[PDB]
Amino acid sequence: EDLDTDNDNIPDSYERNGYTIKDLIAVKWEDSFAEQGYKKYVSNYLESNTAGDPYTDYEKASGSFDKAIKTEARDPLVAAYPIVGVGME
Amino acid sequence: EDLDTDNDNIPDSYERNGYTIKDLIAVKWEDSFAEQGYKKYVSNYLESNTAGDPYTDYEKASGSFDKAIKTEARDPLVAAYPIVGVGME
Ligand SMILES: [Ca+2]
Ligand SMILES: [Ca+2]
Ligand SMILES: [Ca+2]
Ligand SMILES: [Ca+2]
Repeated sequence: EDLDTDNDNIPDSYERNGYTIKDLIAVKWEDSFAEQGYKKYVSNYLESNTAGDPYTDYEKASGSFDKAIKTEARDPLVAAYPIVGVGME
Repeated sequence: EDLDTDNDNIPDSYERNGYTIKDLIAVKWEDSFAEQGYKKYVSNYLESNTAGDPYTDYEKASGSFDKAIKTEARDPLVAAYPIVGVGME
């Protein structure tokens, strides 16, 4: 309902069932939201960083991190992580 | 009961007899919990770090540390301790 355990801005049941971010707040997910371009997010309600990256579930879902991070890292289940490598010429 | 001497988050009489961590809260151990995959933990109620590693009994038991640590270092009786060596080729 409104209980928060991992102490982010997303309640327990919202993460357990499904939520989306609009106007910088978390709301329950409804299937009619998809055709507006919204996305369905599920996270871990006992952890503040589900993926393990420095950014928390709220920051990732609401896109409050560095704006250069790819949009496919916004869902909490995908980690924001670089794969930098070196090649010789 | 509810006394806490070493000032971790685990009560005095729980560490003496046995406890398990669920929902980030220490509870008494019942033998019916074993088939669910839970484990029985016993610690030292006069020390905040039974093994001597940097992580306390509560952090070790609840798995609230670096997620790269092996799961066999979660009971508060096995030290989280690396063994690093060098070999020449
Ligand atoms: Ca939460
Ligand atoms: Ca979470
Ligand atoms: Ca204690
Ligand atoms: Ca202790």
